Amino acid sequence: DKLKKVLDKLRLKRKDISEAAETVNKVVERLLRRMQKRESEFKGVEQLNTGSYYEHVKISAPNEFDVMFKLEVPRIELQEYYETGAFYLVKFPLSHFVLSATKMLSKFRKIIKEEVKEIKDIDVSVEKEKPGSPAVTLLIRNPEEISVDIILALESKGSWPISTKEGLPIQGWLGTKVRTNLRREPFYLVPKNAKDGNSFQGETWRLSFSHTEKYILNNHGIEKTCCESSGAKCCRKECLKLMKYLLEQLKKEFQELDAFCSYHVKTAIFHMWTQDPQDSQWDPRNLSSCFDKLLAFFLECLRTEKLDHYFIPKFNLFSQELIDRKSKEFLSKKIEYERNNGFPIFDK
Amino acid sequence: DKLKKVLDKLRLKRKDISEAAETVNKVVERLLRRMQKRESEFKGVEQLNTGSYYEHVKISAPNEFDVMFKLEVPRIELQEYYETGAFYLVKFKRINPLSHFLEGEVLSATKMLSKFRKIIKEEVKEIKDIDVSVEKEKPGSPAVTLLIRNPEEISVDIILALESKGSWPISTKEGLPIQGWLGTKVRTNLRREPFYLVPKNAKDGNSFQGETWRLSFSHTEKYILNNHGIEKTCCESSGAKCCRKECLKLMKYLLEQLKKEFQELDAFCSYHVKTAIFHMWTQDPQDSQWDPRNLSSCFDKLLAFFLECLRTEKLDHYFIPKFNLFSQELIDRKSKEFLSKKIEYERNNGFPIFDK
DNA sequence: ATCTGTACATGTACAGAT
DNA sequence: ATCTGTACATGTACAGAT
DNA sequence: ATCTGTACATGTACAGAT
DNA sequence: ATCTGTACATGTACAGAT
Ligand SMILES: Nc1ncnc2c1ncn2[C@H]1C[C@H](O)[C@@H](COP(=O)(O)OP(=O)(O)OP(=O)(O)O)O1
Ligand SMILES: Nc1ncnc2c1ncn2[C@H]1C[C@H](O)[C@@H](COP(=O)(O)OP(=O)(O)OP(=O)(O)O)O1
Ligand SMILES: [Mg+2]
Ligand SMILES: [Mg+2]
Ligand SMILES: [Zn+2]
Ligand SMILES: [Zn+2]
Repeated sequence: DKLKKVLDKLRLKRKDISEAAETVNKVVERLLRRMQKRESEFKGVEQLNTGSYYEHVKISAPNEFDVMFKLEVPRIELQEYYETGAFYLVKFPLSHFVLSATKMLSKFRKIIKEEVKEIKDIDVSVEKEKPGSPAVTLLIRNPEEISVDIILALESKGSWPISTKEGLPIQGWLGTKVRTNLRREPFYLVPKNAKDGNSFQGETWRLSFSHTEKYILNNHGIEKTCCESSGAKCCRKECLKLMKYLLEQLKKEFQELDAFCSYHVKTAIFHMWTQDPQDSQWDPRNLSSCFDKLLAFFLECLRTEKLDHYFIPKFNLFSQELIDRKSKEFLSKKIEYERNNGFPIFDK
Repeated sequence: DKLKKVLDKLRLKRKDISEAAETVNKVVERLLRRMQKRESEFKGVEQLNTGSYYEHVKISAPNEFDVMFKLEVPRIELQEYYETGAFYLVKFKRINPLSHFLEGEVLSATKMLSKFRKIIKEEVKEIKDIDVSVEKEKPGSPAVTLLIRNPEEISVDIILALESKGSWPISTKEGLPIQGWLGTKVRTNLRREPFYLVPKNAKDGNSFQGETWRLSFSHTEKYILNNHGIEKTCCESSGAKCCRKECLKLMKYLLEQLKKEFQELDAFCSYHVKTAIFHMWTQDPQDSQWDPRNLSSCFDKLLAFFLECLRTEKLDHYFIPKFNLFSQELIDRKSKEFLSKKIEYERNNGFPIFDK
């Protein structure tokens, strides 16, 4: 009854979805046109929508949209940066860019920013660039505030990089056929736009599997009929929404939680879904246990400082390198706290 | 245990699989290549392997292969033949290498199949590598059948097909009722795939005899047989084994053995058993109603279901609901009651026909 | 010199074999 | 329980053509 | 090569029935 | 309270035409 009532609150309204979509769609379609019918280095860029709005796990409002502009590049040689798993250098139109991530992002951003100056019917500007974000972010204003991330991506049609050989461990959940077919899809690369000063900073790209993640979110049962009109509904997505909301609310309240992001929750629940594959373990009537064993799984990840990338097993999103220890026990007490008092933060 | 051992007899041997595939593939590759040559009307034809050997339900010996030579035919218009659901006239809206088979707008099936057949015959003459002849044409069959004598005997049905990429013909709207078993996304995807038309090729002196085509969904049946569980891991190396294909194999064998002894059964064919089990799989969607430890019971309910279809004279095509393969129009009641008796007799007496 | 239908190259599920 | 031939889907190369 | 048209998935919203 | 059935809305895949 409690968690159900929070999910009613988190539910997007049909009207809000329509108003945001037609304005987001107007901007994106025009932006896509410039990079094409104009003689840019990005002629051939194709649009692939990603993230929580398109996975139907957006909460609260339709105010954040993520779009990948992906560009096929033939026979690129990858070269893994210092064994990290997820970061690579790229080698062999694009001549003006070893292919520089920053050099290519800047021209892309230049093109976007120019075309936004020519938009006269929508209140839209280009947010100032952020370190560590490969996106060019639009800030739109219907009366309400909407944010669009335009992510630049390379598309390689080759065998996936060796670092993912043990990745995507869906074999007992979605199976070997699904896994083999998914690994036949392209894979993508996006700028590592960190501004730390470390060595190969400006030429490093990151592996992206947002297209695989979207398929999983929408094909998430061991039974083919899970959540379909002739199957049984499960509560896998509601748990992800609840865990996203609890992290959102904690991040509003505490600046110490700044190094956490919803992707950490997304990754943790891919692992849960793999360890509890049966749809009956995500039955709607057990929403509380499910949310709770998700909380405990997430605290075990904090306590051991271990949360491996679902596709890149050796890449630990929870290493000392990315999140100082103390940041983690801060989140652990805060989370054990909400847990052991019936989630007060959910009433605000 | 009794049925486990039948399956052991029925299992194909890798050695045989090997010697038979090496030959069969040689011939088919050579026939396909000749269809791309010169000013061939069939240039562009593409190969699709179908049937029980590629579904992995071929029993006893790998001695019968089925292959589809399908030709994409755009800008195509269908006239259902007399409300039968399965049979169609094919018309074109433009005036094409197929023109030599047109009869003002209407695409002649027997003319096309005849030209196809003459080419296979001519290319088989040039094969001096293996003992292989073209079997005398069989009425009702769209196939061109090769008999290969690699010591052992081997049949290959080369089926000629039109490939259309449009949405499926409305007589299938209510077909393929897999929503509760493989689900709606699977169904939507399957129905985006092409559909196929093969020559009906009967010689019954009925109107439009030589211009009637028949819907075929062999490619969809291939997908279903190799993706047959409600659970995605069914029969996979990290999932649980089921006995769905093992029931099919036992049913096919019972029919095969009886058909081998009793001429009364000429009207029957493995497609009848294959259809019945598609319905049984829809009736019982859960993989747990096909546990391997339940083989004798699973096989038994499939037999009961088949007897009911026989007795009530109703076995609806899985894809075309209004097309009844057990109508009086296609099989005498005496044919059906005869098979009913033999099935009931096998069932209530230890399946003595398995030991033959 | 560049283009492209044909076919080799690669990876793996399925299932027989040891 | 692992090793292994066939089938099949998709990436890529290049002799022969433009 | 680009774009429209079609089909049905995923949602939200709400009355009527359990 | 929840389940079921209809209406309403967007997202996405791809056939066919221009
Ligand atoms: N593949 C990734 N690797 C690292 N960080 C990521 C990745 N994907 C997303 N993030 C981070 C970026 C942002 O800080 C945060 C949310 O970004 P976003 O792309 O909008 O995700 P999302 O759409 O799945 O969830 P949300 O509901 O928060 O919008 O997650
Ligand atoms: N769609 C169909 N409609 C009518 N009869 C069919 C159909 N498909 C096959 N048949 C008939 C043709 C043969 O007489 C019999 C088996 O044909 P075939 O294509 O070899 O089937 P199969 O490969 O699935 O089974 P088998 O193991 O007996 O070869 O069924
Ligand atoms: Mg989002
Ligand atoms: Mg066969
Ligand atoms: Zn579900
Ligand atoms: Zn199975």
